[PDB]
Amino acid sequence: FKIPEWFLNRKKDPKDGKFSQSVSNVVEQKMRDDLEKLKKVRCHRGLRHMWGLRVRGQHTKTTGRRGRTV
Amino acid sequence: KKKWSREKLHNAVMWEKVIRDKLYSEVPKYKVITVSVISDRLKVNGSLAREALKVLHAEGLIKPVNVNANCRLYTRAT
Amino acid sequence: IHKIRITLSSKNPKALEKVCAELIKGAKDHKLRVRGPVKIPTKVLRITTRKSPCGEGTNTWDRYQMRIHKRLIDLHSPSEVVKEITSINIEPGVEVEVTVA
Amino acid sequence: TRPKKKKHKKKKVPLAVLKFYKVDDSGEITRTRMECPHPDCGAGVFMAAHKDRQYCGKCGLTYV
Amino acid sequence: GNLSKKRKFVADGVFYAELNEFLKRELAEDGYSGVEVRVTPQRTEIIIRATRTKEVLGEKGRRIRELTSVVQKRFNFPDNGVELYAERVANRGLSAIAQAESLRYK
Amino acid sequence: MLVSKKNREEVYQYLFKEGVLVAKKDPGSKHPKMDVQNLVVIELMRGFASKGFVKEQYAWRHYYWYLTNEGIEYLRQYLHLPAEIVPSTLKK
Amino acid sequence: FTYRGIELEGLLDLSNEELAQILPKRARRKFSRGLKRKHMALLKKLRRAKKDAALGEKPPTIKTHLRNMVIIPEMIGSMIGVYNGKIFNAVEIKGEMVGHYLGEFSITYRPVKHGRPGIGATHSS
Amino acid sequence: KDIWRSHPGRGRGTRRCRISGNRHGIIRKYGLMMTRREFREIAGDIGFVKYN
RNA sequence: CAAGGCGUGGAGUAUGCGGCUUAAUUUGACCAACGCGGGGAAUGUUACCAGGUCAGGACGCAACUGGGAUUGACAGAUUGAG
RNA sequence: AUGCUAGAGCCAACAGCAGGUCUGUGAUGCUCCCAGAUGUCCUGGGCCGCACGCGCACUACAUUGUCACAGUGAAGGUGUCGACAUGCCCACGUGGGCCCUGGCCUGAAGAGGCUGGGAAAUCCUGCAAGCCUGUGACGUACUGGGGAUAGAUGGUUGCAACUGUCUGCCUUGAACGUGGAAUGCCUAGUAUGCCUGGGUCAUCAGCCCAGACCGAUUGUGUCCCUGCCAUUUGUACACACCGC
RNA sequence: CACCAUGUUCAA
Repeated sequence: FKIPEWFLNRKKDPKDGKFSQSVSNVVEQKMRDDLEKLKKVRCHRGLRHMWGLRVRGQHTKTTGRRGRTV
Repeated sequence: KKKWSREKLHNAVMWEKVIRDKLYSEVPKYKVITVSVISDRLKVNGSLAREALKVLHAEGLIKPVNVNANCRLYTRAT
Repeated sequence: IHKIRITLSSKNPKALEKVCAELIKGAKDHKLRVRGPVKIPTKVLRITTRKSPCGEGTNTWDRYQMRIHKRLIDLHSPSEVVKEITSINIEPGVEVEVTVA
Repeated sequence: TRPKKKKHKKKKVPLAVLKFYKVDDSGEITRTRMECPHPDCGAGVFMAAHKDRQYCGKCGLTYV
Repeated sequence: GNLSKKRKFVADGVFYAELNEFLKRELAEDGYSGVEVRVTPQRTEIIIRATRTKEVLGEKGRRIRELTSVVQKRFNFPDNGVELYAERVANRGLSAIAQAESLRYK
Repeated sequence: MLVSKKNREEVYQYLFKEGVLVAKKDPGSKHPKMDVQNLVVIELMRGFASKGFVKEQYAWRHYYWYLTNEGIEYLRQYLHLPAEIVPSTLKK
Repeated sequence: FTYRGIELEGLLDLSNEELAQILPKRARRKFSRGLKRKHMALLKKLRRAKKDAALGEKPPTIKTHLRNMVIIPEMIGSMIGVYNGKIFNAVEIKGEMVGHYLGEFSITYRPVKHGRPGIGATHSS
Repeated sequence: KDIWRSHPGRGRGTRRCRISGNRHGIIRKYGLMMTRREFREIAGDIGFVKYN
């Protein structure tokens, strides 16, 4: 429908190579797939995800505090 | 985390017969006519109030007084 | 009679006005159609360093400035005539440059 | 703590120029190791008689 | 072009400052009080002002020719581009530097 | 110090031609008027100054070395130079 | 295996100028830049190790500091010991590692499992 | 062995003070290349004056 | 301080400090420390950690030693590393 | 033109503090290391690592507002190896480029090509700054407020971007509904808001140092709080009330 | 005229 490809949600989709607009829970299904792919191999980012940390290089010293006073 | 310290307004989103005919009949006889006054007096959306102000001013039942981004003052024609 | 631009610049307004007055006096000694000292806006070089050599105390700041004064002189003169009136010795600190077109 | 690495020291091979030239009273001096061909003067320099290479050092060049 | 006016004058200042610092290390036992720099056509003249010119100049201008050469070769001056000169400081008592180094050596 | 003979000879030729020598403190460069590394110039002038053939000054980031009488005598002996030739400092 | 809809056959029988277009932006730029001598050397060494251990086993572990280096199909299947700064973590390079660097599979810090806060963790101490 | 001082880049490890040779806090504003600590000793000789 | 204005303390981040974890998370400083060391560190910066080089150990003395003190290096291994 | 020292700053005495800095210096005494180095260089890592406490700043909690289009419309300044380059790249034994960039062209953007200017009151640049103003959409709803987090992937800087440098595009859409005890700054072009330049910088500004722009509410006092100066007075204090 | 307790040893 003439929507360009740079407008799309999955713009190259490793495992497929196709361009598609992930919509209505295939969004988080594809997010889970991309985290599974990165945690199967021991990629640092997948490790951060599985440990429940702040990927893409933030400072986890004083910001993601999340309650839990000690 | 420790926290240290208004029932909802259900405003008609689209018109209806009673509220529309009331807009036609009663409102053009108000001293000050504004988006807020229309919305409170008819329990109607603010965007419907802007639409109503525009339509009534267009077809002559209301005259502008001071229309602007802030309060859009209209008044009864005569 | 050729168009000449004598540009003078200095960090010393006294030593700059002395030499500009000297050159105007020389260019009128045998009147050379001088157009007087065009005063280009003074360039303030502002350098604002921190006083302390270590990061202790109220953070204070030394605000140094260097003012650069620039004055133009325009002449219609021959080459060696203007170079004469220029070569009469110039005060220290004043940078003089001559242009001809 | 792991062991220490030795500093490389030359073998101190004595009188190499002797084993370089085999002298013949019948004929005359024969040179056991080939000389190295270069526009830079290597006519007096010798290549190493390696098992699988001939290696000139003043130039750094190797045959196989 | 080759240098701004801002950068040309700040560089003139840095050049004078290096000259002064070198010269006050080099002529401290001799009454060095100051230095003037006069950029003239045919010669960038440098006038050293010291208490004892007799020993700011060496055995037959030896030391001042040393300094001239070494300034040429440090600041990359076109040959015949700089000339160093000495001149007795007129007062020797109005110079805080020349008296500071005197008290230093006492 | 292990300086090549041609580097030694070039540095000594320069130091004797001009009775003075300048060397930037930066050792990883080569300084102009020589094909010799600034490091080699400095490591040679340390030796000359400790033997007393050179007076050393260091102002900001540069070394300035001045030949002495003992230094001109030694450089004569080393470079095999006739008494006809004296440094440019002595030329006048 | 289907990386971007291209199995190992196509991925290995490809061009580095086409790896440029199949890989992501950062690997593509790193290749546009003409990847360097140490990277080419490591690729050559990996070819060596794969020809060394061919059929009945896995290739030997080739040790590198090159966390800088992108993973590419020519690297699939090899055992690379990537440096942390203390140890050479062996990494069996799978297919779902392509594009990523070796520093993403060798980790440089031990995950933080905290202890007692101790004195000076608050203002009551 | 000609990897001795062969770090390939250029930056705050090559920018050293023209007096101190120290790379911390240099003032390269007008090609000055001083360090903020030596500039406060040298300034008056450069021609900078403290007006306001 | 009074009259007041904008707030800060509550939220999410940026950053410094303490603590904990770590091979190391270098370190100073506790009104007048804490976006301060002009300290916004990818790398050189860097001082910390795992390794590996080089001497850039002058000068003097003694020993060795041109029937060679020492230097540099191809290739195969080795190395993270031509 | 004006009348708190005209405003604002600069400089600022005498005595000190065992305040900070030996990690600014070819400032430095004693002392330690000194070749298997605490020298130096190179590769990698770390300084950023996260059950938590705090300082501080930025963004908000919206309609005196957000978005969309458009208009009007600053000031201080910086800018092309004079340390680097004694290099790297294109071009052709040699020229040009490296900083700020105009105008044209390609692209949805980010950005990239072609071609010019400026060592600068000359070119960027009258920097067509943002707030602001006009209109339209929204309509009191954690909402078209907020934009944290996270996913696929296109540039750029750099030798090198992983622990994402910055940045484009779509998507994801957290807390926060004005904040307890407590507490900071402030008296007129000031507070606040709003952006801009410079420093750092090959790239990174939520920082600092300045710049304008819009522009006030109150007060013109007091010694209540917290402290300062002076005189009188008491004292068993003098390390001086954090005393004895 | 609410209430306002305390400050390890030597060193200066």
